[PDB]
Amino acid sequence: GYDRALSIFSPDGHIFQVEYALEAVKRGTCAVGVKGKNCVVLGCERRSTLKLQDTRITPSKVSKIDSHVVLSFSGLNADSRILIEKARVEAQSHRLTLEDPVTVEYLTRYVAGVQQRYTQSGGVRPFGVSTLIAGFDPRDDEPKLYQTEPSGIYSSWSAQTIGRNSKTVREFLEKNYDRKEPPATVEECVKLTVRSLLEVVQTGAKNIEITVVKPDSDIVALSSEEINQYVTQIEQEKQE
Amino acid sequence: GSRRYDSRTTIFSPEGRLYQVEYALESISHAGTAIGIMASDGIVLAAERKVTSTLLEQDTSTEKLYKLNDKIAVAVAGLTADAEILINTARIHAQNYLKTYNEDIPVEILVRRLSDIKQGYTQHGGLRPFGVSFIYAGYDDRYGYQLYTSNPSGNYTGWKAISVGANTSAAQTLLQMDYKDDMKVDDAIELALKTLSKTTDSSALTYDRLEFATIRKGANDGEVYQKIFKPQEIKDILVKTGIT
Amino acid sequence: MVDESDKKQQTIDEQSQISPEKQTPNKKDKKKEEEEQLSEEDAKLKTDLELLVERLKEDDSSLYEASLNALKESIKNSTSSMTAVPKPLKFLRPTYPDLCSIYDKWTDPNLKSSLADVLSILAMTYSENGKHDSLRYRLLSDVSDFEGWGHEYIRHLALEIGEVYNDQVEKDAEDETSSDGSKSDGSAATSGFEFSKEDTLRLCLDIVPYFLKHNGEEDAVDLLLEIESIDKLPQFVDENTFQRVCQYMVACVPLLPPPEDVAFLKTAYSIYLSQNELTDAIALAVRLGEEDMIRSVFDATSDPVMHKQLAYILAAQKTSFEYEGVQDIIGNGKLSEHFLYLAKELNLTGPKVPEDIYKSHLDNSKSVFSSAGLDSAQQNLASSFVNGFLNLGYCNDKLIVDNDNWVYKTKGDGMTSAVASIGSIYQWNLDGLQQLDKYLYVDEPEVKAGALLGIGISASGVHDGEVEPALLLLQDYVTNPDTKISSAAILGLGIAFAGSKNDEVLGLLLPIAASTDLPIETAAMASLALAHVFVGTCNGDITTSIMDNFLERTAIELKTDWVRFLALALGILYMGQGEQVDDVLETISAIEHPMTSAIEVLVGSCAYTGTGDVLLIQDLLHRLTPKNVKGEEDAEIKSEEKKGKSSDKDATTDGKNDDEEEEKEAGIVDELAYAVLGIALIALGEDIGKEMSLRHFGHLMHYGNEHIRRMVPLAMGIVSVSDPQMKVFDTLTRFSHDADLEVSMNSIFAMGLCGAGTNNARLAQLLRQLASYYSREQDALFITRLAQGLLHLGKGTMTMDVFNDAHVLNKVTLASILTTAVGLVSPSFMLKHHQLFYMLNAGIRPKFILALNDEGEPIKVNVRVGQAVETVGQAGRPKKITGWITQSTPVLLNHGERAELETDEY
Amino acid sequence: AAPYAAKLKQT
Amino acid sequence: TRCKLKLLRMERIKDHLLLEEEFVSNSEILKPFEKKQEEEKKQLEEIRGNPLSIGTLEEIIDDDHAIVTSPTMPDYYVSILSFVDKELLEPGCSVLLHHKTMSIVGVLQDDADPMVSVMKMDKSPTESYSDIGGLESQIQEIKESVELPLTHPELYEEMGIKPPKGVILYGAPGTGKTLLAKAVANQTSATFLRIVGSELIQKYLGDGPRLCRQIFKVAGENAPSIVFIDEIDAIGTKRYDSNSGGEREIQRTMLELLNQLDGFDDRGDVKVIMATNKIETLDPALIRPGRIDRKILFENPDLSTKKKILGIHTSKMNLSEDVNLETLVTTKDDLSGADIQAMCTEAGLLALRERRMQVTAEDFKQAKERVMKNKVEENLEGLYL
Ligand SMILES: [Mg+2]
Repeated sequence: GYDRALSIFSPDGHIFQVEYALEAVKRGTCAVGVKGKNCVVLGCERRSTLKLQDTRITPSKVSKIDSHVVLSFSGLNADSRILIEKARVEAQSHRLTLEDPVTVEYLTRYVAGVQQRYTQSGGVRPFGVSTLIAGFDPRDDEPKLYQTEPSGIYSSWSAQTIGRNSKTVREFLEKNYDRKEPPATVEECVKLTVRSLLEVVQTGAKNIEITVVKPDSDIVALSSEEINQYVTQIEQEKQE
Repeated sequence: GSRRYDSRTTIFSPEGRLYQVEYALESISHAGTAIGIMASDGIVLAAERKVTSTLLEQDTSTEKLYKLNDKIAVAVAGLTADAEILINTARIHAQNYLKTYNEDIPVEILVRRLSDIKQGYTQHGGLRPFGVSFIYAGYDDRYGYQLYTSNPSGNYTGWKAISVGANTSAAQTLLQMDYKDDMKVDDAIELALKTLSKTTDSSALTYDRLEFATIRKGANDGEVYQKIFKPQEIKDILVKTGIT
Repeated sequence: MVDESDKKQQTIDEQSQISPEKQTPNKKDKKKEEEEQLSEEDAKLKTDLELLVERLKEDDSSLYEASLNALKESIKNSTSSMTAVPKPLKFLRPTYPDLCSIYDKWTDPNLKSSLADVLSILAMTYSENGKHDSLRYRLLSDVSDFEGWGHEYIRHLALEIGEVYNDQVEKDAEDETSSDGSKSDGSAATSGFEFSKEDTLRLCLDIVPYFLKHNGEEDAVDLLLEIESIDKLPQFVDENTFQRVCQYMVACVPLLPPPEDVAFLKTAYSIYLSQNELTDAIALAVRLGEEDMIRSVFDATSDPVMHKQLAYILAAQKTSFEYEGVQDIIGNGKLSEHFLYLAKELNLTGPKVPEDIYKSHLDNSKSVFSSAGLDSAQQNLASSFVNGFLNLGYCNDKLIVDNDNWVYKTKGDGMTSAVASIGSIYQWNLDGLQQLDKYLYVDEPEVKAGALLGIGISASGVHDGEVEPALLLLQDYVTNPDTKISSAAILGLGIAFAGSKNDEVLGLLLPIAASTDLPIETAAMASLALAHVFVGTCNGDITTSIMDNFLERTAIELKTDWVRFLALALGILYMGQGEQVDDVLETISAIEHPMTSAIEVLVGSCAYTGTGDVLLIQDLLHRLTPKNVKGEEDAEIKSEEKKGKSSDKDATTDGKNDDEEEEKEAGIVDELAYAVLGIALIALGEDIGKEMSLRHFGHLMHYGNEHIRRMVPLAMGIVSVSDPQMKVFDTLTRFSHDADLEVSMNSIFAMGLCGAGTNNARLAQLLRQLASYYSREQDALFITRLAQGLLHLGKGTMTMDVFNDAHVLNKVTLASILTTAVGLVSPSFMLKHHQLFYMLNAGIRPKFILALNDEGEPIKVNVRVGQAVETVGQAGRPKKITGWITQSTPVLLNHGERAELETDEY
Repeated sequence: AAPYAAKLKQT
Repeated sequence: TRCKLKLLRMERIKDHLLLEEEFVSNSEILKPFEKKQEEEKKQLEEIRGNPLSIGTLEEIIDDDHAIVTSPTMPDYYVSILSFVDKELLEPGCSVLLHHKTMSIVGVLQDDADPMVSVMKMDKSPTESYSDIGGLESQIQEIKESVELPLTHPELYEEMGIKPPKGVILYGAPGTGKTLLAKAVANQTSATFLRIVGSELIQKYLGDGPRLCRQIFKVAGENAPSIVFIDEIDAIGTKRYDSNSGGEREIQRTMLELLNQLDGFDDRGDVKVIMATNKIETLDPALIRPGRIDRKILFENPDLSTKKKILGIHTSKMNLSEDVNLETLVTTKDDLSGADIQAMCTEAGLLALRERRMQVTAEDFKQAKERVMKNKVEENLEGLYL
């Protein structure tokens, strides 16, 4: 149909290539962000069911853009490699010219700008990745959560999920989290993200990856034994 | 669905899964088998040749195996025509990096950059994806011996052992079944020869149908020594392993 | 193989690939050859037993076919072994499973029949020692878990089922029945049944009622009784076992004859009483009707909690629902003695709270002054009456009634029916008495009779509130000798106090007016008045009524109609049990007339109830005989002939109904299926059967309380627009009425429009219009169903006005009686202890038509409703408790029961 | 089990 | 189980009783031959010499003559003589004519054709409701369109909304679509007509359009009804090509049914069940809602659905109580309900090769491997890239 054109504006008002991007986000891993008062917890699936895989050199889904800016993603791994690279360069650009450390909010916009640009320029596909960019603003200790979409726009939610079986996760996020009050403690906040991920992973120590990002360049990924500890405690409740 | 659209990379399939990429899989698999086994004491690269004519000189062609630099070698499977652009760029890029920092290229770097051109041709430019898979065999001191594979799509995944091109599934079922976790380098050669004889039409696995190289950390005083074995040393070791 | 070197234990191993066949010459040839070798076989007996366990680890047909070749022949007396009386006896134990294996598991018919006998002896003889008990036990308890035991244990018990079936099949019974050739009762077989049953309550749900029903005796439930009482809490929880009991009893009970039919109910009742749940138990107390039993359960409910809480409320409400009201009076005195509150309990046991809940409901359904009916001629009479029928239950229609114009504008006997129907506006409630009292003093004799009948209809909302007694009004008019006035009034007494027994009711009715002194038809109503009283509980089968039936019948038989009134009345009186109705069946049968035999069939229909075995067949030999007399001819005196023929047709449907109500719910679909094919058969058979059968067919549909309410009522109605008789519309439509604005939405448009159109007699018009309007209820205003309360197949008490009058020719005098239609249906409200009206949530499943619900276990899917809802016949009936949000447990556990909800809310 | 098989066959 | 036994006992005493009654009742001696019957009989033999060659009444002229076409190319201007009322006969009726001289001796036909009998398949639905392991939610969309006006006309009447016309079933085979069709059929107890759409694809001249008209007539006569036009797409969007004589037929049949589905107005008393695989990637020929109303897409079975289906099957099996049910369904991806059905059947087959009469504890974990591998090959889903 109109899938062969981008320039052609379409009376449907909807260019099919754009629709098809969404199909692509769905297929990918589930990646979730839930934020406290002092933390972003990012719980994400990393598949590891692959036989004869040396896990050490296989890239973790989470990639440090900046020293305090992180990215998780759902959608095609190849296409996603371009966003990570543009975004890294721009990170260091920011410091080189403003001196100021990376404004996260600029960065959210910069990234979306690329998925937008390519919607207008024929002969350049719109990317079929949606991302989570999360960070902490210069001179600030309030957590910051953003999602980008392949529609070439951006938005902030109090907590959000993307990728396979996101429908299932969204019910959890409505009932156990609230915009009004995020779980004040870091600890509360991490335990709920583990329970959400369990709904679609259905038991895995390394299939669940938790990276907690705190203010002031504090990045630490939870220990496999500690992750295992969240699971067992939760699993006792399930039969009660 | 019905009307399959795929003229350009930019034009999406209804499915959303670009058919040009799909056709790329077929092509890879067209070519014979290549196999990389990473061992704790070397890497072994062993493959059955594409060519089969005796008139055509199989012996002087190591179509599968080219070295890019002193530490890094690649096994190639797919489209010969397309492939030739990428092997050449990869050598120059490696030497560009050595110019800059006066250190050997890290394995991980060299793959990620090449994968990114492969994406480049779908991201922009009608230009077909250059549908080729390499198995990279390299060494760096960041992670030791490292093995990678690259998808035509333009993404990579590490592996403990992998097979590419034709009959990937059969060779894969055997490797995992008898896998020895530690892996000795002597062992890897034996194990490789067993897998190829079962997937190779000649079940006597003639030498003239074989390409072989071994990259060894088990080379004196703890160093990395790449050695391309000629058809005459393949033949001597064929009689050592006893298939003939 | 069979070799006399395969005896060794050396060859266990070499053989065992193929199948162990070491056993085969070891119990065959050794037994025969030497009797020193029976003692040797005893030492080898230990090995041989373990081989059986190995051949049940892998269950396959090959290793049973192959193992046995002559293990089948040799048992004891085959090999002529009997030596040391102990040895061959112990050698019965290994060869017993052997036979069971080749009978079934490898499929073979011949061996099933032939070895059925052999096998049962072996089990009986050795269970006396109690060492067959021990062979059974090791596979029953599965210490070693395998496929083998699961089919082996079924076999052992299959044979026991065989043994008790010998009692049922032949009078010879016992040993002499050689299908088994092993007695049903001994000193070795009995000790086997019990032991098996305990273990198998745990392992199976369905082998246990198999033994019960084929025995066809209460001997089967006595052994069970003691077992269930051991197994009730420890083996499995009180609630789960309680479920097992309710299944078991309903499967065995329809089959059995009248003296034992009742016995299965006494055993079940007693189990239920013992277990904590008495919700089911109160039900069983209604069915027998023994005063003794209602006292026992009722006290058992009240005694655990010495404060009102859930306990007293539960007791009261269970009794209330049954609007027989017999139970209510029994329950008050226990409650009144404690005196937590006197008044609230009396009200709540009594029917006063049922009046009050409806008042709340009306507001919702919307109070209407709506009337239907047309002016001029015999419709001028109708329109008045019809306002009554349309304003079913308690409703405001005060202002319409307040006009005296409409009432005096009625003519004739129609004036009588007008004042009675004003009572039907105010049905189920005292309030609206005042309008009626006015009529009672003023003008015509006709309206005085009408006033009294209507006061009856209204005062039904009491019988144990004892707030404005019926007796206060109704005494005075008995004394006035005018026949019309007295008749309305002494029938009235019957309706208002209903089923309830009270000193007041007996002493009013002790004088009867039924005599030859008033030839008048309306004197018959004394005996009819009596009939209300007795029903809903065990009958005295009072002799007073028998004496007066006979007197009047013989004396005047010129009027058939007089004596038909008397006959059906005795019939109604009898409902509720059959046992004592058998006894008085003889009294009537001693005197014989063509007239007597109208009575024989009717009272017989009640009498033979307690089995379908006799009842169903009998009322079909009777249906056959008319056809036969006529077909022969083809190839005072008048009054006798007419009665005979009409009663026979009536009795045929009535018997079917008695059967279905008492027996399981599978029997309802089934009787109905006979019934429909049956129409074609009776239409073929005769002209007279064609007309009459229609009239009863709509009554079959309603009394039977049919599941299906879709295709069949509509088939029948369409077909009888053309066919003579329009009294079929009346009877049918009261079935169509029980699910309001559904079956009846159809009814109104089709019948009410066409009836007006094709009009060619106003009398017919009246019949059609009255049924079609009645059937509808304005926006689901109260419905009249057969259900008495927890019974939904309950013996009718004030809805048998349809039974009386469908039978007899239509009349202007009938129109008065027909205003009675009392038996309204309670909403379903969650209650705790504060009586907060309306339900929180409950499940109803409105998709029922299934004939494979017979347990009484709700279809637990439902669709959830939050609004209070009336219980809709067979379209709404299944009821689940839903109140889990605030975390609750049923204290009243629904079984599709009409009953309001009760829960313990945490 | 078996005596109730033959009830189906008759039906 | 037991519930079924209780019913057998009643069904076998109903039949017996009926059969015996029947002799007398039908007659065997009753032999009505009194004045009313005798009249009919005497006359009927006299007037009717046989065979009787049927006609079609084309028109009436009031003078007790009619014009009929006989099967012979010459038509015949006939007298109306005897029996059938003049009024009762309306043009377009098929009629009995007497062979010696053609006269209207009556009607007993009403344009009886064998085609109507073939279509007529009210016969015992194999499904009762909720024998199926399907989900409450899917069946309670079909039920809402079809059942709910017949059972409760009160709500529809009160709202004032019209009763819906038609549904479309489409899935996904192995969602038990035709099972669903016969679940619905049982409940309604409506005259359940069935016709398959390939009988309307023929080279034969104009026969398709003739068949299309028949269907509307049949349903109306035997109303209330459900008309299963099964593989509606056979006529419609689905092909039989036009370089096979199809440049005549297929056009005429498609149009014809289309025109009658709208009609002068929707009938609103003939329910339809339209089967088709899906009309998502096929062209749509089922022409907009209001004549097909609610359209029903059955979900591909998720993990909770197949639990319910699975419970039916495990009942007969012995040694599957130790086997953990929950883990077999989870491990497999979400797939057809047909694939769980396939598994049960394979499972038993496989036990027999091991030599165990019914499944072993081991047999069930093994069963899953053979069925999953076969089915994933048969139907391959897009590989994540
Ligand atoms: Mg099908």
